[PDB]
Amino acid sequence: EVQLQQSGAELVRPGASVKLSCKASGYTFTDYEMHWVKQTPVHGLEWIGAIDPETGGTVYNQKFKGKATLTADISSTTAYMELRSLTSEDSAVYFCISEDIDESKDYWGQGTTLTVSSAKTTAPSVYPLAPVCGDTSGSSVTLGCLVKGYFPEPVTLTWNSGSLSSGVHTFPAVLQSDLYTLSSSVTVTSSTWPSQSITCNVAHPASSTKVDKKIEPR
Amino acid sequence: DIVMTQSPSSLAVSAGEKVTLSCKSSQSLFNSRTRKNYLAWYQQKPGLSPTLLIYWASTRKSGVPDRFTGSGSGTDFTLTITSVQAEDLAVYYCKQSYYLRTFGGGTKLEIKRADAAPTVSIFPPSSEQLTSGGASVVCFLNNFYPKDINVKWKIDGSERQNGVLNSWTDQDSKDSTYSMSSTLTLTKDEYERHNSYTCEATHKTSTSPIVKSFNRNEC
Amino acid sequence: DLEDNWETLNDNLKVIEKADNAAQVKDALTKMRAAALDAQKATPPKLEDKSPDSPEMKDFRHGFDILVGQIDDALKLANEGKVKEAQAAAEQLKTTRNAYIQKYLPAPLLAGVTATCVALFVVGIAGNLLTMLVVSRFRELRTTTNLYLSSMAFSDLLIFLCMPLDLVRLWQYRPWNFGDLLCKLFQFVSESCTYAKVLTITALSVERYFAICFPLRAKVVVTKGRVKLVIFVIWAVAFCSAGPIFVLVGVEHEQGTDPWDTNECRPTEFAVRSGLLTVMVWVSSIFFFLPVFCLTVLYSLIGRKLWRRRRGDAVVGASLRDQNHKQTVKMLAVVVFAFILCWLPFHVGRYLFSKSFEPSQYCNLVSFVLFYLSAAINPILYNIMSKKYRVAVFRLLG
Ligand SMILES: Cc1nc2ccc(Oc3ccc(Br)cc3F)nc2c(=O)n1C[C@H]1CCCN(C(C)C)C1
Repeated sequence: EVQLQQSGAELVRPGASVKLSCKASGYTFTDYEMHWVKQTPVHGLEWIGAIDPETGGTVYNQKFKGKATLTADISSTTAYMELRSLTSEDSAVYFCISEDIDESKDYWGQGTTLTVSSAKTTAPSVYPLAPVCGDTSGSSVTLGCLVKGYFPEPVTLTWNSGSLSSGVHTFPAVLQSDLYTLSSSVTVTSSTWPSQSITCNVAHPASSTKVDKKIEPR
Repeated sequence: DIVMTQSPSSLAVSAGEKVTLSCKSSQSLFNSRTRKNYLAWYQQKPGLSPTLLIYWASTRKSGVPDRFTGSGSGTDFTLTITSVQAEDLAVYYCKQSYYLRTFGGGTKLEIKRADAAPTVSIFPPSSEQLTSGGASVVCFLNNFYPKDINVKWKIDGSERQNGVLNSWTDQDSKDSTYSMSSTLTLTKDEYERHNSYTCEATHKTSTSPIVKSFNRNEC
Repeated sequence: DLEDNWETLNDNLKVIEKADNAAQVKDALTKMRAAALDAQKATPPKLEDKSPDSPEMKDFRHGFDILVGQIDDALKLANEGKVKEAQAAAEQLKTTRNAYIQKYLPAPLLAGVTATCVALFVVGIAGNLLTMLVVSRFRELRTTTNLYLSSMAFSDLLIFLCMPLDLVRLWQYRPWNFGDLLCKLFQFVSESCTYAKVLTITALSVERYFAICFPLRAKVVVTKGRVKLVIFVIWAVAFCSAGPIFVLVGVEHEQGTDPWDTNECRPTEFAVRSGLLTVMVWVSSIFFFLPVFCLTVLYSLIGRKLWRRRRGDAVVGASLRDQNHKQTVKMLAVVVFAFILCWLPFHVGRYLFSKSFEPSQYCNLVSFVLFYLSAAINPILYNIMSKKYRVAVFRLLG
């Protein structure tokens, strides 16, 4: 099995540099090329460059020439990309792609989220959303979780540690005053809540935060 | 540098219906030496990485269902889905490999389903948020179709539009519906000075709007 | 003297055949009688060891009795005046004479193999000398590989210098009157140059493998100096491992036979009762087959790294090192293949000779030819493969 593990999310100050990684496993590291793709909502998928791990020769796009620097290590089978002179335009989702010799096959990583801003990290404020005590008479019930005032993206939210997935809607966070606001809703049968406990689990890696908030009646 | 441009940008279709996507390149992608048009089609589902479907612009990768069929030559290519299924909800890109590399703008595929009335729920501010000094009434609108919907807030009957944060979602893979979050954020005092709060939803599945209200002096 | 009397007889019979007057036939017949009896008194070289009363001598003299009798009859017929009859008696005289002349006094394949070995001798000497001189008088060709190939060129040179005695022994195998020291010497030198060739090819291939796979070679493969040390040690091991030849081969003859007729240059009896023959055959057998394995694996790895499969969509270049490495590795690959292919029947035949020494033609001949065909073919392959070599040769000559 071929698997690529990239680095975690980055919050880099504007003007500084960063170096992302891409750990390749499951094939001969020197046989397959290593490419890098930058994904932005405005420009879409942009091809940064590529590198041959056996010879070390690289090739860049004319736009990302000088901005990015692709390297590779064979003893650790890991590729790297150094981004210098970072600005807000560099905040994006970066992928590494190992291109198999068979042109039908290629392998993508999970992606690295690069956020570049002078705003410092902010842990989220998790607020439980419970029904009004008069709307528990329908065929089902719905609870909520408000992840307000955090920075930067992302946060990973779950319900009952992921054991409650279907009937769950987590919404894209909206940025206001340099603070993200997010929310989630979970629908279960009328017999489930509140006899069985329901908790939303919010994780913010940039601040090393994990708050678990129970949903209890009013 | 080779530039790629796809068409259309957005496309809706029913289940089982045919779909034709187009990918135009600013330069020919035919290598006369290898006699292959280096043009690939990728399917990126939301939250996932792009996966390869068609390489050499006409050859289907092993494992891809035979309904995906790419064709074209030179500067004009197409990806044809003969029987679109709900699992095909994704954005389809096209990557050229004649020169270094270049992706297209992408094509978002949306499937059509039966009209569904939104399930509306309203939630008063929690206690700890009022302890911090703020207030947020959270109104969820779940599992409706189509995407067109409007939301109005009514405090004591008076409409409220400033101080509202909305968040739409993409189409679900399970039932092909949509969802929307609408949070009205007020101060603690202004929250504790009015009485009734109303989340009103206007959707084409019902002539009368679907309302959900609550009072502070109850429960 | 027998030769003088015989030339006298042929001369006077020549006169009789071209004599018109009967007097000329009379004189020539008289002198033929005199030289015939004088020749009969003389002892032939083939019957000097036998006693005078031996039967062979009595036959040799009996033929002379018949001869002089015919001379008497012809002399009578000439005294009569019948020239034709005396000339006919001289004709039958010539018949009996010729009969007792011839009585008491592989080849095309040999010409072919010998001529071919001469061709490979000329093209070999000239080719390898041109190789060493090309490496000598040009800066851009004094690389390490060219040094190893120059030592190999000298090894081919010395092998061809050992060819003559090997060919003389190839056809003239019944007598070996050249001596014992030569019989040991030329085979010792030939075997030594064999070992130097194989060890030099192997060392060269090892250096290419380390040079391509381990670019830390800059420290390891230092300069020409390392190559000169490896050449020195290679030739020393070649001379020491081929030393026992001086005990292995020798000149021997049967018991009770004339040594000048039964001397041969072959493994000695002591070299057989003690397995020095089989030991040496296994020594050179390792010296060839083991480096054949090493060359196969090493060039397999070099070809695996240089000629690696690449996705057609590859965007990065070729590094400009694998191009030159592909050139010299192509050349060296063809050279090694020709080496193994040429010297394989040689070692096979030597193995069969060793195994047969404890209880065909074109096989031994084709091994004899191929053995030198390698030494001659290496410079030709240099001329075909390497463009720099061709340019250097044409720059030296024209
Ligand atoms: C024709 C021939 N005659 C031989 C007579 C004796 C003999 O004894 C040996 C000596 C050393 C070793 Br160790 C093993 C032995 F049996 N070997 C040969 C013999 O090999 N050949 C083959 C020729 C082929 C052309 C090159 N030539 C070079 C190599 C002398 C050999």
